[PDB]
Amino acid sequence: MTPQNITDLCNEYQNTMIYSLNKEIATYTESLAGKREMVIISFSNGATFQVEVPGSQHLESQKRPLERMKDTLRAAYFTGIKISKLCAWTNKSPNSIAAIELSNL
Amino acid sequence: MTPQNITDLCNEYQNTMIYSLNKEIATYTESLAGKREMVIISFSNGATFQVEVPGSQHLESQKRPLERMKDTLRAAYFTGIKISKLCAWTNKSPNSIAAIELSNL
Amino acid sequence: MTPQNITDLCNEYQNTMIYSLNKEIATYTESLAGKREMVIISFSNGATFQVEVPGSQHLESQKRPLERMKDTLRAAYFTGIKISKLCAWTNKSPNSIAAIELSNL
Amino acid sequence: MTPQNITDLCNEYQNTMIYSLNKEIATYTESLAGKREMVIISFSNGATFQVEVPGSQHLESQKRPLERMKDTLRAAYFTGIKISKLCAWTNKSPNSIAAIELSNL
Amino acid sequence: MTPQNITDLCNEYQNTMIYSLNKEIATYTESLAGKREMVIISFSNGATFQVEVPGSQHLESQKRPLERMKDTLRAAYFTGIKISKLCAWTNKSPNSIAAIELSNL
Amino acid sequence: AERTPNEEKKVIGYADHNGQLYNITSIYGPVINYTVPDENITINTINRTQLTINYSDYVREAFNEWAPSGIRVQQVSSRVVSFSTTNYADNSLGSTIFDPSGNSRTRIDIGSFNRIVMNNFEKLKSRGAIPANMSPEEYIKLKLRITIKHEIGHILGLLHNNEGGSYFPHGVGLEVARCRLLNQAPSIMLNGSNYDYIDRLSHYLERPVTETDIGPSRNDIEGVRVMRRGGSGNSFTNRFSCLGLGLAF
Ligand SMILES: CC(=O)N[C@H]1[C@H](O[C@@H]2[C@H](O[C@]3(C(=O)O)C[C@H](O)[C@@H](NC(C)=O)[C@H]([C@H](O)[C@H](O)CO)O3)[C@@H](O)[C@H](O[C@H]3[C@H](O)[C@@H](O)[C@H](O)O[C@@H]3CO)O[C@@H]2CO)O[C@H](CO)[C@H](O)[C@@H]1O[C@@H]1O[C@H](CO)[C@H](O)[C@H](O)[C@H]1O
Ligand SMILES: CC(=O)N[C@H]1[C@H](O[C@@H]2[C@H](O[C@]3(C(=O)O)C[C@H](O)[C@@H](NC(C)=O)[C@H]([C@H](O)[C@H](O)CO)O3)[C@@H](O)[C@H](O[C@H]3[C@H](O)[C@@H](O)[C@H](O)O[C@@H]3CO)O[C@@H]2CO)O[C@H](CO)[C@H](O)[C@@H]1O[C@@H]1O[C@H](CO)[C@H](O)[C@H](O)[C@H]1O
Ligand SMILES: CC(=O)N[C@H]1[C@H](O[C@@H]2[C@H](O[C@]3(C(=O)O)C[C@H](O)[C@@H](NC(C)=O)[C@H]([C@H](O)[C@H](O)CO)O3)[C@@H](O)[C@H](O[C@H]3[C@H](O)[C@@H](O)[C@H](O)O[C@@H]3CO)O[C@@H]2CO)O[C@H](CO)[C@H](O)[C@@H]1O[C@@H]1O[C@H](CO)[C@H](O)[C@H](O)[C@H]1O
Ligand SMILES: CC(=O)N[C@H]1[C@H](O[C@@H]2[C@H](O[C@]3(C(=O)O)C[C@H](O)[C@@H](NC(C)=O)[C@H]([C@H](O)[C@H](O)CO)O3)[C@@H](O)[C@H](O[C@H]3[C@H](O)[C@@H](O)[C@H](O)O[C@@H]3CO)O[C@@H]2CO)O[C@H](CO)[C@H](O)[C@@H]1O[C@@H]1O[C@H](CO)[C@H](O)[C@H](O)[C@H]1O
Ligand SMILES: CC(=O)N[C@H]1[C@H](O[C@@H]2[C@H](O[C@]3(C(=O)O)C[C@H](O)[C@@H](NC(C)=O)[C@H]([C@H](O)[C@H](O)CO)O3)[C@@H](O)[C@H](O[C@H]3[C@H](O)[C@@H](O)[C@H](O)O[C@@H]3CO)O[C@@H]2CO)O[C@H](CO)[C@H](O)[C@@H]1O[C@@H]1O[C@H](CO)[C@H](O)[C@H](O)[C@H]1O
Ligand SMILES: [Zn+2]
Repeated sequence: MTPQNITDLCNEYQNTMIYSLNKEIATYTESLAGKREMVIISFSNGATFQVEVPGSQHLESQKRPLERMKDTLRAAYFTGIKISKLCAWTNKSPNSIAAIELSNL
Repeated sequence: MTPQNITDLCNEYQNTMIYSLNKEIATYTESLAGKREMVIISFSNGATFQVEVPGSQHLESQKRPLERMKDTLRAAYFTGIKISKLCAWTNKSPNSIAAIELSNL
Repeated sequence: MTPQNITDLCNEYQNTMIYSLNKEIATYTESLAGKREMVIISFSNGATFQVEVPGSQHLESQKRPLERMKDTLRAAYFTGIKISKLCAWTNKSPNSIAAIELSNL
Repeated sequence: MTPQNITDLCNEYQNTMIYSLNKEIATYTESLAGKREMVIISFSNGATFQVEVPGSQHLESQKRPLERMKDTLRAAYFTGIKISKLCAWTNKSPNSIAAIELSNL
Repeated sequence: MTPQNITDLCNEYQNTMIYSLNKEIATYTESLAGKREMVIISFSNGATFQVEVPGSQHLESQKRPLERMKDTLRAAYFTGIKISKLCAWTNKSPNSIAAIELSNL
Repeated sequence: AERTPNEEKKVIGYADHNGQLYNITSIYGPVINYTVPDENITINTINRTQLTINYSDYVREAFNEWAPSGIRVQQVSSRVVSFSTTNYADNSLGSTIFDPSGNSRTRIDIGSFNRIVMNNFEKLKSRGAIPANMSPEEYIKLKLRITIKHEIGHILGLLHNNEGGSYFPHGVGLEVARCRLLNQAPSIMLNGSNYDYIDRLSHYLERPVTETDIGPSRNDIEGVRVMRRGGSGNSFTNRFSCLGLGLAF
């Protein structure tokens, strides 16, 4: 079963949640520090998310997608586009991004 | 022979169809979740397409092109450019993108 | 005598010709279909060019430049900038891009 | 625990300091010369920072983040966006960038 | 040992010269032809520079920086950003770029 | 909609002699106070057609068209902005003097309107650029609205699309708010000597043009936003209005 949308996709995983945001990223933080090679984003209401440091929890097939998501979040920040939804793992803090939805007019 | 355009290309494959859209992407969904490392796009009329999770159906020569297409679709979503045509495999759900045409003619 | 410009470069190869366009790309086509992983562009006057599928005719040193050229063509298409000249091989159909010149002059 | 912001992150390392800038990059310098493959940025008040040449002080996990950071700094320079904070190692000259914060709050 | 700027960097190498341009790139040429996989740029006054074909004169640590410089030059051309200074090796024709400075000051 | 050429989306702002963009917030105040005579503009052309119009009302609509830039205006009874009528019959429909002192002045020439307005009406209607349906009165309404909105652009510190680098009484034209990545209608600040705005808008829309179609383009609006804060014409925040989109590549 290949999902058609982010909600169906998110429902294929345990410990995930959909956040319906419809707002721009307020702060973008990027780190190259050893063992903390990660991106953190936050919104104006204080909601905070990460793209995790690559680790043993990730399949080989996820390594390039982690980098793609960080590219997408950086582009979203620079352009000020609204994020429609995030699917995030709730068993990490900040909540860890699994998928993103961008939606327009 | 070498195709001159997307219709020629699409006619070189079984289970493909040309869709003439002339529409901007309405929704862009990107996932790094394991086994669902994919991009899904939809248009305002509900028409939905995927770039498939890389798998055994893909040649080694297709691995970088899968990533290029996902880059192109993200740029298309952000800029709101109209997509002229998609060549898509119809034996997948959502239909799976094989080629894209952007045209200002 | 080292090449200083696209004409010098083009003259270092057999079966190549300089095409002067001074036009934006009218159509951009990108395919990830297996054995047709290529880009085709056309201009309003109908002139059509490709970046070839990587193959045995390419040195290892050409593999990343093939990807760079496809990146440059996509960026040119999205930004609508004029292409000044293409150096292309005439022994492929569509004519195959060897080099590109962008000029604001 | 996983840090939530650049200050928490910066405090997880020795010889680091947070610089609050809220300024655009004034000069961007990029070198490909052997043993000096690096980027240097400066601000209007003379504050200067580098992304270090990759070396034995870097984990393998830091190699791509070094390149990402250089990408981010170039994009920040070109767009003229304000840099909110840098976390930098002070035991290098110029001070060496560990993390960056961009904020529109 | 601790360069702070492009003048320091250029003085760490033999056979280099500084050009103060403060001009946008007038012509951008990119080639994927075998043994000439290179970029050439020129300015309105005819000053011409290259990023060299990767070769035995390059350290492994310079391979990705060569690609980064070509990315930077292409971005500068597309946006019309002014190049402040180039540090270039004079024993190549066109002069070969070692470092670039962009300044808005 | 087709793809508007970059040259028709290019927007030029008025910089001073030192390469610094004029700040229209500093020039007009936070609220632009402007005056108009007893309205009642009247046009009389023959081929015959008569038409009477409230200058006050048409200026009002035009200003509202530019509102997305964040400007605020204020009509004031006669250093402020002036809208007047002249009769030079100068083959020139409208004209504006941009004055950094605040006394910028816009004129609408009735004599020119009476002489030259209809000269492209039948040419356009055949091109499919304006509806065959369109009446000679509506066309004069259309041209007047376009003219006023276009002159308002000059009031708000804009020059013509092709005047980057060109020298002017108070300085030089410098491109502002560049955005080539977002498709959009041609600028209403197209150089009228070189373009027919109605024709170009019609080419963009792939159909005949109405009053509801015309107005400042996305880049036109972003340009005035730049003019509202001024600063260096060399500033990247001033020069570009969608360069962040580059990150998506
Ligand atoms: C829930 C969990 O622990 N996730 C870890 C996962 O464990 C696998 C199974 O979990 C799912 C899941 O993530 O929800 C189950 C889903 O149906 C799968 N969905 C799809 C579309 O395939 C996903 C998916 O296959 C993987 O995520 C892709 O790698 O996996 C989990 O139920 C199963 O649990 C076993 C348990 O291990 C065993 O001891 C017990 O006896 O039986 C249980 C039930 O069978 O274990 C599966 C792995 O063998 O495994 C991946 C690595 O494969 C990760 O460790 C994942 O952790 C999350 O990883 C995320 C990033 O990918 C993120 O960091 C989250 O914070 C982690 O929890
Ligand atoms: C139709 C199909 O199954 N496609 C799979 C392909 O199978 C190969 C042959 O199919 C074509 C095709 O895809 O239409 C035939 C075309 O003429 C070829 N076109 C060109 C320009 O070369 C393409 C192309 O070579 C490949 O797609 C590139 O990899 O292949 C198919 O006809 C052939 O069928 C055999 C059959 O397997 C055998 O049992 C029977 O006895 O004889 C038949 C006739 O020879 O099998 C070919 C492979 O040996 O194979 C590729 C992998 O190489 C994929 O599996 C492809 O499936 C599609 O993959 C797409 C992504 O690339 C996408 O996911 C689609 O949804 C998949 O169906
Ligand atoms: C013309 C040709 O067949 N090109 C193929 C090339 O063959 C080599 C020699 O050709 C040139 C060339 O491409 O014009 C000659 C130029 O002077 C060279 N220029 C420079 C700056 O070095 C280039 C260049 O070295 C290569 O292109 C880099 O790979 O090569 C060709 O003259 C020579 O021919 C031999 C012949 O094979 C032999 O039977 C006969 O007895 O003697 C001849 C003269 O010595 O063969 C050379 C290779 O051994 O080789 C490359 C692969 O290295 C390609 O196959 C190239 O084909 C073109 O490739 C393009 C993409 O790179 C594109 O796809 C074109 O459509 C292909 O024709
Ligand atoms: C301070 C230092 O020497 N840093 C180098 C580091 O050394 C490791 C330990 O330092 C920390 C640190 O950097 O502050 C300690 C932190 O709590 C760690 N933080 C987290 C979140 O993990 C970091 C982190 O693990 C690494 O930075 C990631 O690679 O490490 C340091 O305290 C420890 O010192 C030993 C010492 O080696 C030994 O002589 C003595 O007997 O015991 C001490 C206490 O245990 O050594 C740790 C490594 O074994 O090591 C890394 C590479 O492994 C770097 O060399 C780092 O140097 C900095 O590197 C930066 C770029 O990554 C930048 O270039 C700075 O300028 C360098 O100083
Ligand atoms: C001048 C030269 O030939 N450069 C080649 C270089 O040679 C090395 C030493 O040169 C320097 C230099 O490039 O100026 C000396 C600098 O102080 C170094 N600066 C720093 C910050 O380290 C640089 C730097 O290390 C290298 O460029 C990084 O690769 O090197 C040169 O003085 C030394 O000469 C030897 C000579 O070989 C030997 O016969 C004699 O007995 O002793 C001399 C004095 O010690 O040789 C050094 C290498 O062994 O080597 C690099 C390859 O590592 C290149 O070949 C470089 O050529 C330039 O390369 C550029 C691209 O990187 C560009 O293409 C220029 O056009 C090339 O000339
Ligand atoms: Zn005008």
